[PDB]
Amino acid sequence: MELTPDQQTLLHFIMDSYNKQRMPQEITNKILKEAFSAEENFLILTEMATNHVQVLVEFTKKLPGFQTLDHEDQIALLKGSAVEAMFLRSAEIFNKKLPSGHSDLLEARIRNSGISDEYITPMFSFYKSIGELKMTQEEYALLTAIVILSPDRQYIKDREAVEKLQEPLLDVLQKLCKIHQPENPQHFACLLGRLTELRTFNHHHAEMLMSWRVNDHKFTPLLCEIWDVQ
Amino acid sequence: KDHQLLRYLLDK
Ligand SMILES: COc1ccc(-c2nc3ccccc3n2[C@H](C(=O)Nc2c(C)cccc2C)C2CCCCC2)c(OC)c1
Repeated sequence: MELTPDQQTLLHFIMDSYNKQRMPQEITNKILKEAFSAEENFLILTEMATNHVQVLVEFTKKLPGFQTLDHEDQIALLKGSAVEAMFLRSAEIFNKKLPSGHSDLLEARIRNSGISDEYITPMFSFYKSIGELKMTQEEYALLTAIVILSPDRQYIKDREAVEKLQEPLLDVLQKLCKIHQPENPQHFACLLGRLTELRTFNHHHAEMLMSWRVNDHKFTPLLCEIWDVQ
Repeated sequence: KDHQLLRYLLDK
């Protein structure tokens, strides 16, 4: 039911930390302004992803109790969640309301960005499923935090310590789903359902990057560490 | 050295 004073504090703190990200307009204005080559689009992708990972590390460090975790587990959580968080943020940006015709042009411009056909349908299928859930900013923020604090990540030594940090975020999100969408009592389950779909992008992320219609696939040293490319 | 940049950003 209603959020407690502790949960409201948690929610507002996660919101402020989440709001430090690059604005959706910065990305969409660039894409909608003019059509770029596959080469220019690969560079836009690479800089967007480098800024995303940097901001993600800062958001992750502020997560209550994250700094108390074992340093090797901290690296394993960051590495295991970076691609999923990126796709969750791109899904949020894709679904931000824009003037008439803009979302159709944005979709067509992403389709002709240089990415291989094979990866277009599962990516847009996920974006449209996120869109139908009519998620609030708070839901995206909490869901990102939950993705990062996933105990079921590979190489996690102490799963229980991670579970203790994720549980209060799941409790807040569940209350928010019951408050935002009382007509749909399947909303919380629906949201956790989307998280299971996010994980599939992890498997073929390297191939969707390498299949980009460019001659050279240049990645930054930070991207190489987090994406296991080069 | 496997996650050198990541370890650095995490510690800082
Ligand atoms: C691996 O293959 C792709 C292909 C396309 C996208 C993608 N889906 C988008 C949906 C809405 C808006 C922009 C969208 N992007 C790109 C983008 O910037 N993603 C992004 C990143 C990288 C970090 C933070 C935040 C975002 C949005 C544009 C990169 C330049 C060419 C056109 C796509 C993608 O994102 C995960 C991965």
